[PDB]
Amino acid sequence: TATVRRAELQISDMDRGYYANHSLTLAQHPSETDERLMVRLLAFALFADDRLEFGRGLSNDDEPDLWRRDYTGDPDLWIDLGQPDESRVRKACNRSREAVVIGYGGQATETWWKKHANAMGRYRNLRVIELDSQATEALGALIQRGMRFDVIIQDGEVQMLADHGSVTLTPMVRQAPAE
Amino acid sequence: TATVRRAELQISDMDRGYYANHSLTLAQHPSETDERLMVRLLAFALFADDRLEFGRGLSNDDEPDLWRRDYTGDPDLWIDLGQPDESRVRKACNRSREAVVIGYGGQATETWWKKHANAMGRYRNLRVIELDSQATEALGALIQRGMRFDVIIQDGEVQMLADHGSVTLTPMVRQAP
Repeated sequence: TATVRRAELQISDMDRGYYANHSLTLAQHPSETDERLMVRLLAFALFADDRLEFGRGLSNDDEPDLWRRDYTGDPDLWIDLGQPDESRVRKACNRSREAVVIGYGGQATETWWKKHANAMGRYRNLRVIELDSQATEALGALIQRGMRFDVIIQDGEVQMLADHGSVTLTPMVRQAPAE
Repeated sequence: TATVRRAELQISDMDRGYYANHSLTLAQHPSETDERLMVRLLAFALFADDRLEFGRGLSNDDEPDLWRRDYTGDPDLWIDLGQPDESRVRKACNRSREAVVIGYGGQATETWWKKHANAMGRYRNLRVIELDSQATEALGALIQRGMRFDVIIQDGEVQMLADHGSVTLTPMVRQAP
C-alpha cells in the first residue's frame, strides 16, 4: 500500500534566479522511508522546473527518481537518490544530458565517494551531491500528508521552512558538469 | 587571444577534509607565464569549492585572481597571486570575508615579506602563503592544453600528480586568520 502526499513549495532560489510555486503529489512506495521521501521532495526543490517530474524509480528498472524530459521525450535531467551502483551511474550519464546522484547516507556516502572518485572523473555530464544524513533524518521527521514549505536557497545553502519545523543544510558538490 | 586551458582536478584534501572532482577552463592571458597559470590552478586546488571562480586576467587590474562571491556580490574569498601592494591588500581585506596572498617568484616574495609583515599583520582576516620557486617552476613545466591532476593534500604538503610528471610542495603559511 503506497500513500499519496501533497506538497506545496514556495521556492526562493537566489542562486538560480528561480522564484516559483509548485503544487506537488508524491506517491510514497511501501519500501520508501519518510526520510527518502523528503529527500525526493528536497531534490525537486533543488532542481525545480515547470517540467521536472517524479519518476517511479522504485519499481526500479527504467526510471530515475526525478527527471525532466525534452519535447521529444529524451531525458534532459536524470536524478537518482542514494548510492547507485556503477552500472546505474554509467546508464544515467549515457542516457541523459545531465545525470545527478544525490547521496545522503553519512559515512557510507563518504566511503562510496572516496572509493569511486577516481572512477567517476571518467564522466563529464555527471553531478554528484551529498547531503548531511543528520539533516535529512530531521527533514524526514517533518513529513505530513499535506505539506507546505518555503524553500529558501542562497549561497549554496538550502532552508526548508514549514509552520511545524525547519531544516537548513548546505549540499556538498562532489562533482559538477563542466560549464 | 587567450590560450584556453582545460584542467580536471581530483582532490583529496585530508587537512580540509575536502574531497571533490572539478572540471575547469582557464584562459591563459597572453601575458601570463606557464608558471603562473599553474600557480593559479594550484591556488584553486588549495581553496577548492563549487563557488570558487577565476577572475578576469591581467587585462583587469581590479579583480583578484580567484574569488568566491555571495549573492550580494561581496567577496567571501579573495585570492591574489604574487606581490600585491599593501594598499590593494588593505582594500581586499576590508571588502571580503577572508583575503589570501599567494607568493611565488622566488627572491621577490621574501623581500616583499621583509618589507610588509607589520602592516599586513593588522588585517586579521588575511592569509599569506609562500610557494617554493623551484616547485612552481617544475609545476609550470607540466602545463598542457588538456590537463588531468590528482591532488593529494595532507599535513600541509601538496602532491600534484599527472601521467607526465608530479610535483610536491609544502606551502609556507606566513600569516593566517
